[PDB]
Amino acid sequence: KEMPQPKTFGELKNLPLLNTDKPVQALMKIADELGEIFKFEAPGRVTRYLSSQRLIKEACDESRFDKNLSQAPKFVRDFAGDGLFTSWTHEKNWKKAHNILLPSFSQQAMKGYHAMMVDIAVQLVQKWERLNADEHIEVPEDMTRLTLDTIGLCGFNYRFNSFYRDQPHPFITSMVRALDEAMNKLRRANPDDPAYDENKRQFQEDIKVMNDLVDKIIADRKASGEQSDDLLTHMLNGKDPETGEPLDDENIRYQIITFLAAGHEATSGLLSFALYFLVKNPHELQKAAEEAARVLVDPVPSYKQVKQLKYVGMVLNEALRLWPTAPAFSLYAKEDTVLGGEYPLEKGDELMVLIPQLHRDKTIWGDDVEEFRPERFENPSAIPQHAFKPFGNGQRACIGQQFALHEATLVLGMMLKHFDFEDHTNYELDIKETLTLKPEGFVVKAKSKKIPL
Ligand code: HEM
Ligand SMILES: NCCc1c[nH]c2ccc(O)cc12
Ligand SMILES: [Mg+2]
Repeated sequence: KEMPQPKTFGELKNLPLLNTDKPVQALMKIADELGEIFKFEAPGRVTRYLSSQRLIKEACDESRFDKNLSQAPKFVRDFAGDGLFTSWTHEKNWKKAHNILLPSFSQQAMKGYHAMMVDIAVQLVQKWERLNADEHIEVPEDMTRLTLDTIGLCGFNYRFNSFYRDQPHPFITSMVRALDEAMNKLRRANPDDPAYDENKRQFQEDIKVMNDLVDKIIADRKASGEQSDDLLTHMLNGKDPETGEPLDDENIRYQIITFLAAGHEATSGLLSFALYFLVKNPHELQKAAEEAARVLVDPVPSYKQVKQLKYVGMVLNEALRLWPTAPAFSLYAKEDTVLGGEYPLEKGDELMVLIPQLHRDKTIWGDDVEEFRPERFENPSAIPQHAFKPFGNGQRACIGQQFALHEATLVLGMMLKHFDFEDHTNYELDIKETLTLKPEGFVVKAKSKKIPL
């Protein structure tokens, strides 16, 4: 076919379509209107947005397509360097670091991070137990406090002490502002305007704040010789089985900045959406709370108890199906190739997988795609290959997936064990877009079940 394309803006082509606070949500509406594929042009560039399982299962063939770094990740590369997320597959440091790090991210490795994840989860539950009668919880704010502190603790045994603050640790402040600079740089008139030189000055300082802290922690760890249960230990001790080389100190720094920058926000938004869906769906909240109570029988949850929260696991997947918090990923064609038997591609052509649309493909999931039904995930095996990709694809898939889901299942499990929730404001979903998705303004009241930690 000749591909559908959304409205244009003279020489700017489709570009001003992404000049909005909600670009992915804009793209979903365009996908609904145009179908499983549309072209998108900007000055100097072109990509094609894929929304069907039919086409995306082809895009996910690693023999034909590789990971593309799109403009946002290209700018995040300014501070995360050749860390795993912002490396190209063909860069030596990508495969090196992937080989070294994969065993530290396995489901088995979650046993060793568990105690540290509990440490922060306990701080979350204690915070809520200590709220007064007419106070409420700011959900994405508390989730992001928890996930930042959890990754800091497991990543490099550093305590950001986010539950002790209204203004985050200076590293967090600089990171979130660096992520913001990378995102705002996408929408800029003439990016070289002298009104942005402050933004530039600020970005360079934020990079410095981040490298100085992480470089110093690596330095102190090497000097102390201490062996902890964190990823920094694993990285200073590890050797690539392939090259036989260890990561160098710079690369280790970039990995740590990556884990923090890439991991915190999608995990925090997953938890937020999942609590949003349960408060809007009381029969499913009861099924999840009933499991938490039947399963988490000890003052603090064990790793094996977390693995047993099946229904919580299914809630988390259904939240990821509706609102995958890292909503898109980009590929390039390794060679000329014909997509779907219909769309000829040239070597280097880019594709964008629009994950929220994939997950609403009625031919896969049925007609009820907007409904929240954890039971869709009751059996792992019934879901067709490439139909559910909130963690992307293949060897460039999320190395943090077992970590995110262990973290999310543990904390959602404890939250449902410890409190009844009330959607006291009848909150209207408002999805804010940064690098990730979250429900902005989502607030609840919790009433303690008065169960000891
Ligand atoms: C629910 C939470 C998460 C979601 C939805 C998510 C999603 C994703 C997706 C879609 C990608 C592929 C990006 C691409 O193709 O360009 C990815 C890659 C990656 N993720 Fe996650 N992620 C999450 C949590 C985490 C956490 C907790 C960590 C680390 C602690 C993490 C670390 C990374 C890294 C390093 C990569 C790059 C992997 C590579 O290419 O070798 N993520 N993630
Ligand atoms: N681990 C995921 C880092 C991340 C944050 N936001 C995202 C948006 C798209 C994507 O492919 C990836 C991301
Ligand atoms: Mg229902």
